[PDB]
Amino acid sequence: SRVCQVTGKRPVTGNNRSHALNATKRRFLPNLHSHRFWVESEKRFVTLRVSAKGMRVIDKKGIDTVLAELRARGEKY
Amino acid sequence: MQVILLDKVANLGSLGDQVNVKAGYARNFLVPQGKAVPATKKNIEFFEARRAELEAKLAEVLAAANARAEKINALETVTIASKAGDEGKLFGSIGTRDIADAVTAAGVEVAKSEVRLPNGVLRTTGEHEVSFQVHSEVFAKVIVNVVAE
Amino acid sequence: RKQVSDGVAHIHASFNNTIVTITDRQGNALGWATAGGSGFRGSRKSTPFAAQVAAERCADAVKEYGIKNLEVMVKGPGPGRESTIRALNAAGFRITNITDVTPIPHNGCRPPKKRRV
Amino acid sequence: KVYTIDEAARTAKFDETVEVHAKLGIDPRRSDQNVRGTVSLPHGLGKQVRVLAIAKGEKIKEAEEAGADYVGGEEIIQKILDGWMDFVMGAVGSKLGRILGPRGLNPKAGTVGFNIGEIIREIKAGRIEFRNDKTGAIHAPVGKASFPPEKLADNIRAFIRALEAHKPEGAKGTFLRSVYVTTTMGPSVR
Amino acid sequence: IKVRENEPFDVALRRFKRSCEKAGVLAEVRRREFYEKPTTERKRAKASAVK
RNA sequence: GUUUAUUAAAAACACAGCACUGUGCAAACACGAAAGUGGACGUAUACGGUGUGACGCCUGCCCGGUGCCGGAAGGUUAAU
RNA sequence: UUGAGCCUUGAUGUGUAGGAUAGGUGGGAGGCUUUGAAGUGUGGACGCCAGUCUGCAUGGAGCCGACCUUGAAAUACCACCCUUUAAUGUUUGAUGUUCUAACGUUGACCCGUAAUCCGGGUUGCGGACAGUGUCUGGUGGGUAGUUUGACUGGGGCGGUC
Ligand SMILES: [Mg+2]
Ligand SMILES: [Mg+2]
Ligand SMILES: [Mg+2]
Ligand SMILES: [Mg+2]
Ligand SMILES: [Mg+2]
Ligand SMILES: [Mg+2]
Ligand SMILES: [Mg+2]
Repeated sequence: SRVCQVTGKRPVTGNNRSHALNATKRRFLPNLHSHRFWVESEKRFVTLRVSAKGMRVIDKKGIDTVLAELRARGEKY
Repeated sequence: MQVILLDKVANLGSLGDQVNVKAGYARNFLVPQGKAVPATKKNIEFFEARRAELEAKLAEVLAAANARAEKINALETVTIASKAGDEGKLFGSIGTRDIADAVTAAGVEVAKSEVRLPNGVLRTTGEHEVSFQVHSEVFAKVIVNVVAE
Repeated sequence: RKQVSDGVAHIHASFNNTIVTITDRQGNALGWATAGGSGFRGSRKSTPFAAQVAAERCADAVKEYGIKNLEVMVKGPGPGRESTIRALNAAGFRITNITDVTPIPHNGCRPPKKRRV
Repeated sequence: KVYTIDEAARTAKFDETVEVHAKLGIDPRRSDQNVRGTVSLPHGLGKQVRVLAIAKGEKIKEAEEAGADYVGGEEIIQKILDGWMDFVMGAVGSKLGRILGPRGLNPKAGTVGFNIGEIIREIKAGRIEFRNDKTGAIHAPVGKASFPPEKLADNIRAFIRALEAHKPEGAKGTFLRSVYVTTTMGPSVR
Repeated sequence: IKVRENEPFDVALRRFKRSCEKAGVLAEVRRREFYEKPTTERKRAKASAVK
């Protein structure tokens, strides 16, 4: 399900607003990309299905912390 | 990102600088093959402790692997009890573990492979000289005097 | 730019027109000028004179690689076949070898039918 | 430099040949290129001019003593009107027109001094200083500057001959000061 | 065809070209095919060269 | 042969045959927010779309318009 | 590498009376060249082949000005430049060349595993493209929602408001 394992970011609904302001239900998906990550701490690639925002957070926090978060809400990776 | 490097790293790095690199390069190549690391600030001072230590401290300790030779010219003469054949020409002869072992064995403590008697190394009596080695650039001269007793 | 001094003067002399190109040896082409491109159009250019002035224009255009001497390969019938070569000699060229290369099939394609004029 | 190097005139006979050619903007919309009635400069410069006026047989006794030399007479309006090699410069204003003796067919004479109370009044200056510098083709500016008798002393034509920034049209940025001549050429910025 | 002429002269001297090709097999192959009509041309070209 | 089960069986649909056009295969194209699947366990002598409709003799002129294909120097032109 | 700006630098002008292939104003009655010149002799070169510039060079030492005409006068020299152009750079793209490590693999293989899925691993092929997200111009009866007036000797047509 198009959900980012780092941040929760999942698709959300809104409208397309034409020039004449007609609305039409639509969605905003997030920017997912499954990406391989080298955890030094476990001599292994862990691949996460992340949003782009996802990665940036993983940078600043560090895959070790971010994974630690997953492991702490029974997220399986 | 900023990221601080580890090894020398080609057209950008140094060995422990704070360059700034495209994240595509940092993740995917550098940091994974640990040639650099996130400049997490926590780190950038992990490196400031590493900007005082080994450098400022252990180079005035190679100012001791150097001032060992401030006691190479303040004596400037050991004698070897080596005699003389048929005209004041050594009945003995003295090399490196002779000029490092007859250097150590006093107040002049040198490492046996720190005594350059270019060969003469050696084939006669009286005064000679040698090139004493403690540092790569700072060695020092003495005077050796094979005493025919 | 560049310089060579040893070259070739390929002249394409047909019935309606004759074209002239000075190439180096490697057939690498150094400057050209043509009969129709020097004025005279129609019958005008189908003349040995037009071919002469073509050769002059041509030299004043490859004397840019100070071409001291040059072979001369002559293709096609029609005027300015030779008169063009005369202008090369005068112009001031060391005129080495002279060939005729006008292509001759060993009876191959069917040539055009008509000419009920 | 930050302003100008007037020592950047450092082998004619003098460096008066040094010209205020600063730039001005396009005609993008409707704008023009106008130099005033003799642009003076807060420098006197030291020019004893030669001014020819359309004055009368009346002011030939004082309209010649104020940074000038002669004054064309009233019989010499069409008396000296039979020559090509025989025939600032002035024209008093208001209802005085000069196409009956200054119109035909290629020189520039127009601005002078307008005075019917005094032909040389105590305070009436700004004339024996500088000239004009009007439209040339793409721009204007053309004149001269100071001399080999200046320094940062005739660099008062930089804050008062570049201060000569006037109304511009729309879609322009008119500036680019540059003087010098009869030796080398250049300047800085604005 | 080819003349790599040599030392001290400038004249064309190419009288060789009127010894083979040029308008030889060239005015020839130029135009109307021919076919059986050469036969007639070269048949009149022997009736002549008898006398 | 098929077809309006229940007012139309036909000259209507289909049909073999023909033409145009798409598709290099993870094909086009189709069902699918997607995974997956038909096409096909096939591969241009194949697969899709479209029109015409055994066969015989044949199938002319028009590219301005509307579609479509190619193109590009200019002009005009979006977030930014 | 190449398109567009921006900044220095160097090119060139056959309207008529005429010493002559006069760009426009402006400084402007001497600068220049032995810091080695005119004019012969070629080199690259622009081009309406009309003629120009120049590095190299043979060279070897003065030319000019209102000059009277021309609507406007000096190759006397100097400027900010337009005609259009040409070259290094600075900037911004874009287009192109490589790499592998992101990402694709609907090649081969190893294990989970007696498994045509899936995961991991190895290898081969691609590779910063492709693809996807957000934003954005075009297209879009494929879908969708609707509009498509009233008078009228019935309505419609015509006409009328
Ligand atoms: Mg039946
Ligand atoms: Mg029925
Ligand atoms: Mg088919
Ligand atoms: Mg039919
Ligand atoms: Mg038809
Ligand atoms: Mg509808
Ligand atoms: Mg009604």
